[PDB]
Amino acid sequence: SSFLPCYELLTVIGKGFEDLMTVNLARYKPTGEYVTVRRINLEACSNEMVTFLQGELHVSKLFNHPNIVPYRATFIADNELWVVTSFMAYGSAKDLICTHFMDGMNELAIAYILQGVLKALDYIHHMGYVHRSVKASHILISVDGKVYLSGLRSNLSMISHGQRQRVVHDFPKYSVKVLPWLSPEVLQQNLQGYDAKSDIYSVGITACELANGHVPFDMPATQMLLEKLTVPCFSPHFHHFVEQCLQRNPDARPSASTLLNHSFFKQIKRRASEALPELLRPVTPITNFEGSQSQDHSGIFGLVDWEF
Amino acid sequence: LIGKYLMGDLLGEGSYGKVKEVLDSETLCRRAVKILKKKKLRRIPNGEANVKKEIQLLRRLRHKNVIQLVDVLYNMYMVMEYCVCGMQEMLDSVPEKRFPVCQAHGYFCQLIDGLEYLHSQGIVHKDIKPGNLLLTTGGTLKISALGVAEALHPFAADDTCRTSQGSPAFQPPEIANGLDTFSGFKVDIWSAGVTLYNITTGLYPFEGKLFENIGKGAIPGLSDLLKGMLEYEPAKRFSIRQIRQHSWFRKKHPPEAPVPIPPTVVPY
Amino acid sequence: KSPADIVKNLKESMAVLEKQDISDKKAEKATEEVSKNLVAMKEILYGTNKEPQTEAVAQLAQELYNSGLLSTLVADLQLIDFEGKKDVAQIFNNILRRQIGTRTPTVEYICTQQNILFMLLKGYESPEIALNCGIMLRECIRHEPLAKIILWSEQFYDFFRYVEMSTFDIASDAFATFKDLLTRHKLLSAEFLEQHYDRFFSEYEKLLHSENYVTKRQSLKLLGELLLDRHNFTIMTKYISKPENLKLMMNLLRDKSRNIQFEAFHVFKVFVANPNKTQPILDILLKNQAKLIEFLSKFQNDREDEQFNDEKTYLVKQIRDLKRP
Ligand SMILES: Nc1ncnc2c1ncn2[C@@H]1O[C@H](COP(=O)(O)OP(=O)(O)NP(=O)(O)O)[C@@H](O)[C@H]1O
Repeated sequence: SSFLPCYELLTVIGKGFEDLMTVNLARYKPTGEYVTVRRINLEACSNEMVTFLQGELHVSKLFNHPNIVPYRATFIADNELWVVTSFMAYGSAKDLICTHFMDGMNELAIAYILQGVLKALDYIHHMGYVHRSVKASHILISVDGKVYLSGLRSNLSMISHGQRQRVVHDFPKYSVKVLPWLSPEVLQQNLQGYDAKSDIYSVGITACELANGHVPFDMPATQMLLEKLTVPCFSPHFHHFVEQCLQRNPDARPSASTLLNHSFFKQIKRRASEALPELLRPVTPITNFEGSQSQDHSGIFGLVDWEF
Repeated sequence: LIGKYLMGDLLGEGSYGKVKEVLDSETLCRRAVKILKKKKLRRIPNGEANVKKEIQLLRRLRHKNVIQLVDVLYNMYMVMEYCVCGMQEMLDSVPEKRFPVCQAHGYFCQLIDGLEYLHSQGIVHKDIKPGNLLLTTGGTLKISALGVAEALHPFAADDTCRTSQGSPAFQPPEIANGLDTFSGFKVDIWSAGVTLYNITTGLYPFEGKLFENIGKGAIPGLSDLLKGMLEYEPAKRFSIRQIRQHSWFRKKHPPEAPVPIPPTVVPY
Repeated sequence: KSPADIVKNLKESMAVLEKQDISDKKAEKATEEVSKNLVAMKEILYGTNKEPQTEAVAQLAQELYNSGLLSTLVADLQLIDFEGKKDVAQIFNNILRRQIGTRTPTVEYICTQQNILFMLLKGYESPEIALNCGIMLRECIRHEPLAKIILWSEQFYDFFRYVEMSTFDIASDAFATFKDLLTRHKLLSAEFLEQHYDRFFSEYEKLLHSENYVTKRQSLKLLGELLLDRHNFTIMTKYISKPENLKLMMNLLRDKSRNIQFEAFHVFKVFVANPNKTQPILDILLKNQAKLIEFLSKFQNDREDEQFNDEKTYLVKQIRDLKRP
């Protein structure tokens, strides 16, 4: 599946990176395949920003896993950076909430979504990384049930000096939006630092966001820091699963691999592929891209003189 | 509140101003603000000028081992990246007043990195000392207090200098005599040598009155490396290359419990 | 199973994958044996969660050197599975940093087997290994003697192609290694830039004309940084004495892009601040004196930066005070 820098750009399907990035559905003209093109005017980025973006690409080419959205192509067009990725037809889980499940999702659907996320985090944590942006907007549901974790841009490596560090102390750049989802020890920026167990806090946060339909803490950023430094909140197992994710002490929060073994994931019988399309029941994804329905105002998610 | 920054408790207070902790209210980044009393500066000879000058330098400097200037706000406030502790503070926290060799070595290589960078920018720091070397929570050393630094001209052939104004103890024999022109870099090196002498032993190589003693040119007990940095003759004195290649620098010392760093936003 | 056991199986199983053409049954077992052992190596070197075992690391290093396996793993990186390639690099990165007394044994190993460095370099041309080759080369070049071997080589000039690669992931990786070689070991890069001036800058010149926006912007930023490093004094005075370089900087001032023109401004300032301009450089500035004064005065009036405003001011004054000796 090779791609050349020649793409029909269509629908805005999302935005991001301080609003410098547009997300487009696109038609790859050679083959006729519909994909995502992520585009960033580099003219508007600092030299640093470009480097930060250069880092996301490296890390993505490093990661290879069934619950991680793979990147298919990357290149410069004129003054913009383009990253081609597969189209996740359902959109992100934030789409589904904002667009239809405003009062939250069904608990089984959350069980699949969280399962995919925990599998991906187990892999990235084993690869020596910390995700740092686990949130519903970074969860993509495939054209047929496959759940993907995205947001690699925020991924920081814990391998430093060719050795593995127990803790990191890096306050993540370009993270204003993510703030609510970050662990207390990410945010307090003291001598203990943080590790992989900070994304498990964000899993708990994402859990409440999927279950509730609104993020924990819309209030100003300083107020949510005061509260973080209290915690948000169905089957008994789910509550307890959340309660474990959200524990104040990282050392008492369980890892991704042993979170997999929670009794909350016992309710999963089929694989998310044979059950999730059914669980996002009222919502049908989009198949026919050969219509005006991609130029409809709704969008495509939630359908129901120098002198020398 | 000040801009989007809200204020915290005192972290320290050198000669120029009080330094308080700050918190970025939009991003939530821990930062620090150098607070300077406009009137108190005017009565520090060259106080205003030193500040504008440091702000000029920090605005065009960027390296892992040089302190970062983040913002400048008025009515005066220099917003700096946050550091948990400065080197002298750690030395001050333990009866020994020194570091174990392994700790001191890491700090010293970090310091050579910053110096090499700054010199390559034609910056002669002139006040290298532990009180001027800060530490992030991740143990990254940041050279701070560019207050009395001399930016050399990109077309000056030499690192030739004229003024002193650094801290008295860390001054070489070129300055404890006047002289009139001397290599600026080799002044930094003597100063590195006095900080390395200190962090390793707990003592200072010269007491004091002060200048008469330095301009006469004794080790306790690495020793070869210390004589080289602390040469009386600037010609025989080690260059940064010679420091890097010296076996004490190159050696990986076996790491014993180091000085952990000695023991702010909630009310607000 | 011991380090010597792991290395031996690894050496053997690799031999199998290299072997001209064999049964499918044995390729699967060898593929598994390559992956399984590479995992055990990484885990010796990095530990788990059991910190790195001081003694096993010593052993594993000595076996790696004797086995030739370090050279083999680089040459035949293509034969290794996805996750194993990542492990190769991780292992490589770790033994590279091994340090006993004042000695750095793996740097010493590679110094006797320098084709490892060139094989890693050539990696930028095979998409399926470029990233791990890049990761390993960047680590290598942290060490002065390895950086020298590359800088002093004919194949160094291939970077000039590698950074114009249409795949931005690999193009960016290659340029980062390139930037690094030119800037980390400061005395080495001045030595290199002095000696290879003519060919280096004939190739560098090409990059300042790239139709790739990112290439142009970055080669220009990098040129400014090179020229202002004091170690490069002699190089600067040469660069700023050639009319064509001045013409080019002056022409980049008018470019489509606000960002390119700003970078050119930062090279251009060096030309002007020069006390010892040569006659033709002087002449161009004289011919364009009034135009320059009008240009600089209007130049990107849309920032209030302050330091930048001070820089324009200083330059305009520089330009106004221009005369003939
Ligand atoms: N492959 C895809 N298929 C379908 N929708 C997508 C895809 N990639 C991104 N989107 C949508 O675009 C949104 C933004 O992409 P994302 O990668 O989250 O950018 P971002 O920079 O993280 N935005 P923010 O969350 O504000 O920082 C997602 O939340 C989805 O709604």
